[PDB]
Amino acid sequence: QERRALRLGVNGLPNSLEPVNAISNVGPRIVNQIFDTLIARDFFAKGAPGNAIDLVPALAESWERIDEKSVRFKLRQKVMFHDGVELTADDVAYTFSSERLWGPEAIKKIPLGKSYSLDFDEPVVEDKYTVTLRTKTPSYLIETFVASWMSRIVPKEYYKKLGAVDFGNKPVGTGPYKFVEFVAGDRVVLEANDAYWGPKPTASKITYQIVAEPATRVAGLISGEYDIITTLTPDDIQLINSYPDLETRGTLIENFHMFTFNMNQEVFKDKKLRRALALAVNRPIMVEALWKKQASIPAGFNFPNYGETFDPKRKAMEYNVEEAKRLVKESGYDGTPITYHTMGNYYANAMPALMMMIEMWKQIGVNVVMKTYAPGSFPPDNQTWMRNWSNGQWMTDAYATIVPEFGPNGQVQKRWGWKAPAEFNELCQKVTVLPNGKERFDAYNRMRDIFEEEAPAVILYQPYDVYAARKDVHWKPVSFEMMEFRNNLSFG
Ligand SMILES: *O[C@@H]1[C@@H](O)[C@@H](O[C@]2(CO)O[C@H](CO)[C@@H](O)[C@@H]2O)O[C@H](CO)[C@H]1O
Repeated sequence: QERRALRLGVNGLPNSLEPVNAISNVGPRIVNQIFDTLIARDFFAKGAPGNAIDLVPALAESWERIDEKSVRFKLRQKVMFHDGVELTADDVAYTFSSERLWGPEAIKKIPLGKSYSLDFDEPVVEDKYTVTLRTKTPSYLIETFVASWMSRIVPKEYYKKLGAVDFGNKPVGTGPYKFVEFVAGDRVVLEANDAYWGPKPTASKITYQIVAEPATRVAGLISGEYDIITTLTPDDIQLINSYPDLETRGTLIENFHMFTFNMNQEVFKDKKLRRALALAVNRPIMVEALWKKQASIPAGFNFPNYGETFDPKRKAMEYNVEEAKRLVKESGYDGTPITYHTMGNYYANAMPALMMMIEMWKQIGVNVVMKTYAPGSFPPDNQTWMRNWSNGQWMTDAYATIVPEFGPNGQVQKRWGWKAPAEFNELCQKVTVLPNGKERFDAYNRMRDIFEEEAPAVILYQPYDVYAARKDVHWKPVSFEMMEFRNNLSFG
């Protein structure tokens, strides 16, 4: 009798298991198993229900902040990567290097590495088990960055030999499960790493099988094909819970769903029609109709996980149908249909939400039409106008995701053409280097106000992430877009 193999029915798969390129709603549930970070979040600290904020040692046994721009890490000794190579400071230095991650040479290998990274200087290797991470300018975000999904540790020699692309198809990490196979757009299979330095894996094997249609995914749990299924909606809860051997398990996660624009298109170069579309979205009626009250509507680009830079005083985002109609008229919009691209229901409630917004927009005089696209076939940028997206809020600080995504160095401005006000970009630079205080707090509030004025994206809500599982598979969700199995997976 060997350990049970775990069968997962998932909404989607990443195109690469290179851990930075796998950042998405579907990559972390896999790369969290293959790799470790220096510091890890313990969502279950002191009995919490999967939402604790505590950081604990992981690949680093201890660490110390030296000054405003450096942190020294002492590494756990005798940790082995899946191919046997011992983890050393040289691997950590390479993970956070100019070459691999944030320098100009990393642009083709990890396209978002520089824009999502801090203003890093080269790491300093002090000895085989001691490494210092540094920024060129002050950064009080080194610790939260190192605990995050940007900071999974890769093996220097193996990664350099294969290159980022081939490493992404045959990954080697220090994590509790090791790579077996990756069939693009179909499945990922991992196996127990019984040499793991931490809590030993409890499943013999893990299979991530794509089941893009949620109804088929629910039928596969009912029939006994899957142990756990992902990305359901609250409308599936009553049916699943009627089965005595199945149950749903859900939690609000530190992510928001949104829609955004290709601002290289003429109709979206100016803010007026973006604002008109934002002002016509009735979020509470969408939360009632599609989420059974379980989703949460934030007061702007502002979330409690930001800690000292969360503002609980902020007003709700605006809803004004009559001001929206007047903006449609002033924009010169001529009635032509505007497309909105969606990858089916990769996002829970994506197509039901869009159908509701299409009617809301018809009532303001804007004609929007759904265009679907297949997994791994994202349209050419110049064929897209509106599209859905999401952002995981990956730091204990407001820096992420407004600055990495929407800042002067980010993709919304550089790729998608948002001509941000100069004041917004000046504030992004200030919050990057400032320590917490009134100046920094007020700068984030001004950035949030400009974001709502400009509408380069429209925040909808934080999703209630719904899984379903067999009652004999013990596993709790966490408040983030990943699955955790360390000390959180057992059978019987
Ligand atoms: O939020 C998703 C984005 O991260 C991105 O995701 C994938 C995941 O591997 O990343 C590549 C591009 O880096 C993309 O082709 C894959 O789907 O895009 C999707 C689709 O827009 C986002 O939903």
